[PDB]
Amino acid sequence: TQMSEAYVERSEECSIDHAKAYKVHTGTVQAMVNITYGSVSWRSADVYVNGETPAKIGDAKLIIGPLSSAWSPFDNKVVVYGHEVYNYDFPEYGTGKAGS
Amino acid sequence: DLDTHFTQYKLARPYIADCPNCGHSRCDSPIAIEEVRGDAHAGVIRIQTSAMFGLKTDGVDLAYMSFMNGKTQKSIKIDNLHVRTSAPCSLVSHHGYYILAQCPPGDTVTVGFHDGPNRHTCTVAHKVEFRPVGREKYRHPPEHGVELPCNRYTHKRADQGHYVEMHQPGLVADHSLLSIHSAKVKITVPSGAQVKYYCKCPDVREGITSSDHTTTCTDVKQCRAYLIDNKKWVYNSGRLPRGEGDTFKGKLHVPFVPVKAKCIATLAPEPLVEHKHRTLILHLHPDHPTLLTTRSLGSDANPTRQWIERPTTVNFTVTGEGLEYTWGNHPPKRVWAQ
Amino acid sequence: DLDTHFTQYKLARPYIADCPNCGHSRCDSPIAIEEVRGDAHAGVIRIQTSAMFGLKTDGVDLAYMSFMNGKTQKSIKIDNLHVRTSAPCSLVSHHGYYILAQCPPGDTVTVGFHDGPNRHTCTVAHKVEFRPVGREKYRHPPEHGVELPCNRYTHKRADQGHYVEMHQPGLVADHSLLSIHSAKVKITVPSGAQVKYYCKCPDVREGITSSDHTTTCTDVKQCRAYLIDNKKWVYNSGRLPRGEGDTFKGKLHVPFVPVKAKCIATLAPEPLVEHKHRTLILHLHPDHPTLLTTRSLGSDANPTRQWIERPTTVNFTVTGEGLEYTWGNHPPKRVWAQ
Amino acid sequence: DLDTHFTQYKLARPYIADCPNCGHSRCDSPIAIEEVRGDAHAGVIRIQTSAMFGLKTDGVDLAYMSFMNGKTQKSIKIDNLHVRTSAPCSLVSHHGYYILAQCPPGDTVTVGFHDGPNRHTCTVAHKVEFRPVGREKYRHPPEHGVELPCNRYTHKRADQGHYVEMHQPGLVADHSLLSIHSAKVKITVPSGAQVKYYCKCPDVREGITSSDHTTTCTDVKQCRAYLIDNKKWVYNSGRLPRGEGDTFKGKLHVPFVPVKAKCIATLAPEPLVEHKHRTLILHLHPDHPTLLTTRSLGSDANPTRQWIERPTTVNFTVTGEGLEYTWGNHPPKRVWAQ
Ligand SMILES: *[C@@H]1O[C@H](CO)[C@@H](O[C@@H]2O[C@H](CO)[C@@H](O[C@@H]3O[C@H](CO)[C@@H](O)[C@H](O)[C@@H]3O)[C@H](O)[C@H]2NC(C)=O)[C@H](O)[C@H]1NC(C)=O
Ligand SMILES: *[C@@H]1O[C@H](CO)[C@@H](O)[C@H](O)[C@H]1NC(C)=O
Ligand SMILES: *[C@@H]1O[C@H](CO)[C@@H](O)[C@H](O)[C@H]1NC(C)=O
Ligand SMILES: *[C@@H]1O[C@H](CO)[C@@H](O)[C@H](O)[C@H]1NC(C)=O
Repeated sequence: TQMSEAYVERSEECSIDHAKAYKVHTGTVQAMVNITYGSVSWRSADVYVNGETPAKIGDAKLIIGPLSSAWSPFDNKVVVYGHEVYNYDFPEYGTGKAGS
Repeated sequence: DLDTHFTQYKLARPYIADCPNCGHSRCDSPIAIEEVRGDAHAGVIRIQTSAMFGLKTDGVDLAYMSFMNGKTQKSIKIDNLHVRTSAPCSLVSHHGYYILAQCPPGDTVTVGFHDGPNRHTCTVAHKVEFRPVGREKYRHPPEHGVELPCNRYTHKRADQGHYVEMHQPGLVADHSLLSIHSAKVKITVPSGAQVKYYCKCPDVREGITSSDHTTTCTDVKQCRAYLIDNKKWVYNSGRLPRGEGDTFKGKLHVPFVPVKAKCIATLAPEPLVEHKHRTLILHLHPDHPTLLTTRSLGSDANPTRQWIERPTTVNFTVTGEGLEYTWGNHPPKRVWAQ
Repeated sequence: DLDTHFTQYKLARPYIADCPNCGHSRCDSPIAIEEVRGDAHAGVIRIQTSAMFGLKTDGVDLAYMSFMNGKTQKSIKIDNLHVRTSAPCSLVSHHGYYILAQCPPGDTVTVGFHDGPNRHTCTVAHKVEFRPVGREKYRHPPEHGVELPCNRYTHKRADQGHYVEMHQPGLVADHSLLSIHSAKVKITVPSGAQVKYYCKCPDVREGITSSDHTTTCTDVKQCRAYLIDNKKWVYNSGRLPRGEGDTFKGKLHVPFVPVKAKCIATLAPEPLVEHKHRTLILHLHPDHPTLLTTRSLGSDANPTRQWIERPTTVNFTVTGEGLEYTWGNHPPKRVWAQ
Repeated sequence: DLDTHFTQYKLARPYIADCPNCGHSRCDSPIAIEEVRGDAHAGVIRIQTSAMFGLKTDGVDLAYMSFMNGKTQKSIKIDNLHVRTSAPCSLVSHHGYYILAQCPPGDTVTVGFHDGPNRHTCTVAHKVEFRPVGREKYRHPPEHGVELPCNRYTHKRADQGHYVEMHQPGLVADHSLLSIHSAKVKITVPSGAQVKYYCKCPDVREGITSSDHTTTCTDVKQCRAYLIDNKKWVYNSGRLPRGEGDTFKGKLHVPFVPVKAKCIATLAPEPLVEHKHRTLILHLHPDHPTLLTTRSLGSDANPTRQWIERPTTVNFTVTGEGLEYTWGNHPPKRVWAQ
């Protein structure tokens, strides 16, 4: 009689190449603004979009946003493969069909 | 600095197994292959052969291979280590059980060395394909172009990213140990190695001995000519039966760990751009099948992906919002409308 | 035993014919290929070369080859005999005129040893296609899987299923025999030969003789030297001029006749069933292009047969009558509905 | 006769250049490949390697080759020169920098000799297709058939149809000239050749000398180690720097000029003709894809042509004006109807 056994273990290549499932929320947007007003002719400010945060780089202080459109190109489910982003609908954890 | 891998070099020994297509049939070649990892991009393949080439018997001769012939190992030259596919391949590096080589695409992979009086080849059926990294589905690494972050197996060997277990091997039969003592069967030992021994007739039931004789059975074909020879451990291959005692230590690092290097990819010839009134005509001639993508900058993307092989002329309605296109692996370019 | 084949071993002679692609152009190679028979299943090829393999001049052998250079059979050890296709093959066995080899798919077959100072190869245009036995259009015999009643050529040689003709050789020409003695042309015979003298000058036109000389003619380019070597016999090849006499008998048995053996066939991955109301959703993940056949069990067969290669999901309407589907080489199964 | 082309023989000397895929990586092989010319009909290829094949040092040894090993050349035999593609090719003639061979179809071309202790091969990504003469899309030259006016490279070399410029090569670096004079970097000379020389630090600024020493700099990786050696000229290769002094003349003839030869072409099996009222029925059983064309002889030509691969039966409405058809490369036939 022969007692043969086998189990599935993730490949060594998983350390470098591997897809990443991601569920995303609304989040908060940021911007880099340059203001060359008056005679100062310069700014280099990183700012938010929430309608409370002041930004007081150099001498002037200002507030930005919130955005008029809540448009997010990302879907609720997002799959990231190394460098490119795909809005593929990964099913859920621990439920993947074989072959798919 | 090649002497810092003696765990692979000394604790392991050459090994033999069922090659599915050894020559004209399924013999038991000393270079039976298993777990070919053809998942890189630059055409490189990692092959785990049963034979364990590396240093010589004690500590030297990196340029020598050591396979097992019969009861014993034999360290010889590596003169004609051949790896083949639909087209002949080219060796790159070898270490332990694993040999790193690059092959053209093909349906089968073959490995064969040369003892000198013997061929000793082995092959297996396994799909091999290599799509280059990028949008230009070429078929051979080009002379020039742009670089991209490909996936390729490391050229080096002194890495410990992953490990492979080497336990004690399981007993191998060899009926040539069963010499004849005029009218009875006489087992003899390799160096004092353990010989699990017993026949279908009632006689010595264990065998942990020097050279015994058999009192009861007479025909060698009904006797256990086994060798327990775990003085040098082996990899837990699927072609070798398991040692009932225990899985010994000997956790051995994978020689060639895949890493995210930067391969050189091809670049398609630049398209000939012709402008019309509120429409973009792309006069282009692809050398190899390349996909081009277009994406409107307005609210509605209206994307279009299309691999093209033959020279073709395409058109695009460039709206006031604007249009952008990516021909091949060239950097993306956008466009206006009046 | 091996020496129980004297009819082909003693009497046959290695002949030389007009290979179509002898190296650069069509020379007269001693290995002129004839009657390539790639009609088996698993990819085994029978080639009827013009050389006589196996037998040394000295009765019989197997580690030797007899090929004809010049007027004499310069027999040697067979040592580097190539059998090539789109990829190089691996020969199985050789017996006199015939050599059985296993090749990968390709469109050309080339044969050649390499006697060392010279190559002496030969090729011929003939497509070789290998359909594996079964429902799966595979490429190479896999390690495992089910077995099916294939048909192929036996490696055994001691068979007499079929015979081929072998009669007296024709009048081989040899210009090198027309030497001159500074006054008239001198004919020569090596040993036991009986050459024919013919010349353009008005003289004795018949000239059947042993060692002798011309009557009057002097211009070597105005003569013919035909050689007779009726001591041995050659195969009835279509590239060799017929002897003017009788069809000498002697049936050379064909060493490798087709037989009904058992080849290992591939085994497609099991489909993933998913039941649905009066509907059979079938998930398929083929490894190689495999036939899928289904038929209704009711009064109307409603057949459906379509090759599937890329993984896809197909659905069928399983009525209360029942449905049957045969995926790959798996045994057929049946289904109901509620 | 063969020594009547000394313009190339003595005046030119092979050099080293940057092979795209030398061995396993981008090394600087002495057999660097340039200008793969796959334009012949019968699959004949011309390759221009940077190594000079042909005569020995002065005028002899057609069976020898000359490559450049570091700063000096060493002519050896042609023992194991091999040009290879998807399948191994068959060399026809070698002369100067050029090799003529007949390769199977394939995507990559490789050239490689064998020095005996090392391979020293090179390869470049460059597809080579087969273009059968005529209308019959075969894959290898058949042994018979009707011949056609193909275009093919000639095996002859004593031709003067075309020339290629052979200027003084640019200078080459050799860091092995930069020995150490115990504490300073020190430059030798090959034979009195011109050693252009200077370092980052201020020292001897030209270098037109015998073996100099450095006064200023210390590191061998901070000096120009050059050799102006235009006592022997080199091809105008795009992989070597060009000496700014001047561009020498000395154009030598191209070995293998294309010629309008006559290749054998395949002949498709003849059609089985069948007929009905004003209606030709045509049975076709092609072995390889062959173009069929038809043409009505009336006022309206009404042409129709289609590549047919699978066996098929087609029809044609034959008017009393008559109909012509040209299956394969068989002479055109024509007909009337009732
Ligand atoms: C913030 O925004 C202003 C307005 O767009 C930016 O002004 C532009 O700055 C560039 C240099 O970054 C000027 O052009 C460059 O000027 C130099 C000096 O004359 C010249 O050598 C370069 O060839 C180049 O022309 C540009 O004239 C100026 N204005 C405009 C209308 O573009 C400013 O740079 C931004 N500040 C930051 C910190 O990003
Ligand atoms: C693209 O523009 C060319 C301009 O000559 C025109 O002939 C062709 O029909 C256009 N193609 C499409 C799909 O509109
Ligand atoms: C089932 O059949 C429908 C109709 O032919 C088809 O569109 C669909 O892809 C099939 N498979 C599944 C999983 O629904
Ligand atoms: C004529 O053409 C048809 C296809 O249009 C083909 O099926 C048939 O065999 C041919 N024979 C006749 C009826 O002329």
